[PDB]
Amino acid sequence: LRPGRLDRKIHIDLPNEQARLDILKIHAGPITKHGEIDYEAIVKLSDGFNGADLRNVCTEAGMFAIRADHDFVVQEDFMKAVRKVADSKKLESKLDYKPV
Amino acid sequence: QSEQPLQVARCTKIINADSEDPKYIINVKQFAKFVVDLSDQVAPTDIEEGMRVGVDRNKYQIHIPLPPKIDPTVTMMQVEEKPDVTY
Amino acid sequence: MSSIGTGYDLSASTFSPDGRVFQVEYAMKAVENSSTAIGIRCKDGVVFGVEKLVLSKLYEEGSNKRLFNVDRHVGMAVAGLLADARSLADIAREEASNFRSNFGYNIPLKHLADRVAMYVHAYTLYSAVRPFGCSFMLGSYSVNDGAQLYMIDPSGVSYGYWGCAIGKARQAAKTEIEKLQMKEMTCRDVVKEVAKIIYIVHDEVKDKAFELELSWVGELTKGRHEIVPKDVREEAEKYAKESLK
Amino acid sequence: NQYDNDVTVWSPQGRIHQIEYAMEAVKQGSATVGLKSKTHAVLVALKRAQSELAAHQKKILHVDNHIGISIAGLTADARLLCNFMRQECLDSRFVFDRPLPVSRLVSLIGSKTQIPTQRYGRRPYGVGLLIAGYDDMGPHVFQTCPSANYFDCRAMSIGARSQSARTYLERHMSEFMQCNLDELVKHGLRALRETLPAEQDLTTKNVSIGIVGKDLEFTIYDDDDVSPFLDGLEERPQ
Amino acid sequence: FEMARTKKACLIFFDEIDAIGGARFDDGAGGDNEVQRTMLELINQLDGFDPRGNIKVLMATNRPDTLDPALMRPGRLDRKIEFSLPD
Amino acid sequence: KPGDLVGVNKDSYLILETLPTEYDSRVKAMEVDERPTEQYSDIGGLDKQIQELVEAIVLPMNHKEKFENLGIQ
Repeated sequence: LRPGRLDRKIHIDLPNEQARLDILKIHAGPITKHGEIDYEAIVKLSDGFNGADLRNVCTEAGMFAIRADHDFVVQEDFMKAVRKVADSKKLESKLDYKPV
Repeated sequence: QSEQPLQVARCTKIINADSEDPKYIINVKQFAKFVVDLSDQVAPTDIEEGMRVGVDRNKYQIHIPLPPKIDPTVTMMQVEEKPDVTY
Repeated sequence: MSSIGTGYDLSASTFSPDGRVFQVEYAMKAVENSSTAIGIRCKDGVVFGVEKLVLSKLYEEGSNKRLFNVDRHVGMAVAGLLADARSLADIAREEASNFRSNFGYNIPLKHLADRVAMYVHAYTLYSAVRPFGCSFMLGSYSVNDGAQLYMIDPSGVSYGYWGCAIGKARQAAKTEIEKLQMKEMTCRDVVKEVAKIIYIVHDEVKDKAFELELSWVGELTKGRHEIVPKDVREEAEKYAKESLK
Repeated sequence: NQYDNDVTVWSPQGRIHQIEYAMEAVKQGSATVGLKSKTHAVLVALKRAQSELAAHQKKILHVDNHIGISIAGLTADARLLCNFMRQECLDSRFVFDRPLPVSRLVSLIGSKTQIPTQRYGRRPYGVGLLIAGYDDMGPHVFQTCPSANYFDCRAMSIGARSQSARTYLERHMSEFMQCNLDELVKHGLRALRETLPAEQDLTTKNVSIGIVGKDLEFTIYDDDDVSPFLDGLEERPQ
Repeated sequence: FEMARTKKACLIFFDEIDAIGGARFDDGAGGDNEVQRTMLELINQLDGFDPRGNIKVLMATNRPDTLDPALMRPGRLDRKIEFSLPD
Repeated sequence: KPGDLVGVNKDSYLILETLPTEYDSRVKAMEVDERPTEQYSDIGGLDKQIQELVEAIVLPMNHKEKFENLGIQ
């Protein structure tokens, strides 16, 4: 643990508001949808999100389209998704605490 | 023929590769795998994948499978079978 | 963890190396079990829409009700365990009653909410008692302080919301609020909206069956927390049913 | 388990098993049925005793000149709660001097019962109460749990094998509302008998009734006028 | 459990599990891991994607306080009977 | 290519043929040949839960072309 085998300690830490904004556009890119401007809603709502959670909301939203009977994602479905995953993760047990 | 010496082994997987259509990969309890045949020379009766099977050391082929799930010999010995306790 | 005889769920004075308090968290999962109670702030009042759980076949109105009057002009909708909610009703009503007596003006929601939250929070700190197993909303209209909506959870937080949901469906139900412009909007139109959200969210496994109860506290009631008329309930019920189809 | 070591011990679901387990104690108790009309509140109760060569001590308790209770569960605890209620009812009669509201009284039991369930190193009270009371807004028959929640019912049965009795309560649910005093008591008896096996049909000796209403104050009939309600026999309606 | 199912009529009398049956936890020195291991194995084959075979089960515990919520629910514990101090 | 299994004769040494993959016995025993279905009916109620489960697993396996169109993983 002591340097000289781990001199560089780089921590790939939890992606920002700004970071989530650009990554969601890319994620938005294969998604067949009515439209999405909802990026701003998604980031504000997101709390403790990491990369895996970000990909998840995009999948969770598309899943709600299937219930709707549409292959196009509603704006309502992205908003529904962020809140839901956010709620489940925190309530059950929160992330691992370790040096940052 | 080819049962005794019968070395305990077990069937890891059923393949059809290399030589005859029935072919099995058995791994012996010395930790080497062998590709073996199957005998009708005497009837196999208890064969199942993952169960112990018996193969020969002279020519490795399954003469007879070992009885069902005798993997622990340890559990089986201690058990009493239905003794009579008076009321 | 959950099966243990010392600390964790026995205590709440305990901390994990993460910082968590598990008991306070178990209290949160308890509010989740029963159906949703929503309360929407208007610039003119609060409208509630509550699922009133039908637990038998020999019901009468007001049976297992979740609508309470904290003060004359404050209503309180609870979600989660009703056992804990009854004790919480007595404590909130008592802090309000004495307030009216002394100050002589309509209790500011910001003050009342701070006092009940402190009380919930005193129990979450303690390992000596468990904390309440419900989450509640207080909603009110006054012209001495304006229309206010507050929400208090099992942790002991008070923050104002302009539209809130507590209970099982709340992550879904809350989304429907972002759709609606409700900050500026008559309490007459908002009743129609709380009723339609509830009918769609309900399913036969959050709870068996419910009786719709909506409540007023706004320009229509003239700043009184009262239950909605038979007429109001039915048209709002109708609109819920027509939107459901 | 260890979701019920103390009544502060939560389950991951978010439920205290001891409070639930306290309800199972109510099932050990004797069958009691609570019914109301528009003028009376009627309580029909099962009395049991160890000597049946002696008169059975009542299972209907005095709370007010128009409030009576029937207990199902723990006998000491039901009496223990009863005294808090009795003190308040009699006090309400001094101060307020109305005929006290069933909804008002019942919530105050909800604050006291919550104390041990909130408190560590204690047991809930595992007694379920059916209260008949008549105020000037007419009768009310309320059920109070081992928790603290109340139901205002038109009819309820808590006690041993109470499901059998509810099957009757579900069937004549409409009827209760119209009744006079006599009709309420005959239905409660027909309900009461069901809890128990097919081949057991009640006697007046082990039946106590607490009758409350508009035309009357508080009268408990232990065998006094019990015989006419019992008449017109109906034996275990499925 | 597998050996039991194959033979004709088995009763497995799991004898006296007090702390050899205890509820899932970990201490980071060894943990309850070894204890729960047996416990969990019995759960996986019983309910499984295959149900209990031709196996009857009898449990002896002095502590139900220790046991896992999985064991205490029916499908291997249909009826609870207390054989305790007599009358 | 290195890592692939091949036979060799232990008495005198030739590569008889090349042998395909091999999965140990310990995992093999646990497996199943698929057992009868109880379906949604036998587990009566639990409606909300069934709706979430069906949406996640079952519809992407069958109608997997539509799921690619949604864009989702």
